Amino acid sequence: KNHPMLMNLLKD
Amino acid sequence: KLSEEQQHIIAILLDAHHKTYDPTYADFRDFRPPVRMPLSMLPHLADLVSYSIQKVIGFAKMIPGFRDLTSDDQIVLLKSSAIEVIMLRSNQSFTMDDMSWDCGSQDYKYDVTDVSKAGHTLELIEPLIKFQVGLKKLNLHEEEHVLLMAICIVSPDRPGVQDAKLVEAIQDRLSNTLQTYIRCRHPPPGSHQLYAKMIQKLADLRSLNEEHSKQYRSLSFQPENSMKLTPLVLEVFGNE
Ligand SMILES: C=C1[C@H](O)CC(=C/C=C2\CCC[C@]3(C)/C(=C(/C)CCCC(C)(C)O)CC[C@@H]23)C[C@H]1O
Repeated sequence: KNHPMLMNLLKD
Repeated sequence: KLSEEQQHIIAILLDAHHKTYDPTYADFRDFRPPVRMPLSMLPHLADLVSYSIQKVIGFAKMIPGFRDLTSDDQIVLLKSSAIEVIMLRSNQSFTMDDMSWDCGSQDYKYDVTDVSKAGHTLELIEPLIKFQVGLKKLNLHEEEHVLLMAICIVSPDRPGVQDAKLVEAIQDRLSNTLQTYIRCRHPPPGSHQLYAKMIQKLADLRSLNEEHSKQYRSLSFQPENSMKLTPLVLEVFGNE
């Protein structure tokens, strides 16, 4: 899907 | 009694909510200004929603067990639940005094007409207001409020969920915490069928999510409207 922003915000 | 693990879960969710929900709404000054005088309220409300998504993510990452999920499943749950959690968390600013979301100043008080000026119709807004009133009327403890948001997010039946068994396992731990909390800490009469009423609110949210998705799809299809959205909103809700 590619969700780079959501992915970024989910990061630890 | 609440077990020590259940007390732990509640403490963590309360803290997570306090860290992600500023009841002074100080950051709203950073948003594109509201205009009331088309779709004049779309820039402001798109920025409110974008900001709210960021906050919902910050809360979700703190839900005990959420970290044990794959990032794929974390993504599916957040994408599907974002609008519902924004609807839930908004109950804190909602007031039945005049059926509006009152975030501290006239500029930041949103009524039915403001929402329709972001591209939405009564087909969504009428049930949305009825949801807000019904939710207010439950007079939830903050403890119950934060558990309900957490249960909302960790829902195993969201489309695209891979490890449903693990999502269900995490949700059961929260659900059981909430039922025990009600039994031990919410006195009668307010506690009457309170868990079943809370779960019905989750059902109402699914219908609101569906109708929002439909109206957003139609809104965002117009390139002049999608120009007014943010990159995060487009990523989470859709980019035509
Ligand atoms: C910080 C807060 C404050 O409690 C203020 C908030 C109010 C929430 C509102 C009032 C404004 C309209 C809101 C955001 C709403 C909508 C479905 C409008 C969505 C607009 C769009 C994203 C373009 O579809 C559903 C929930 C509605 C959001 C919340 O996260």
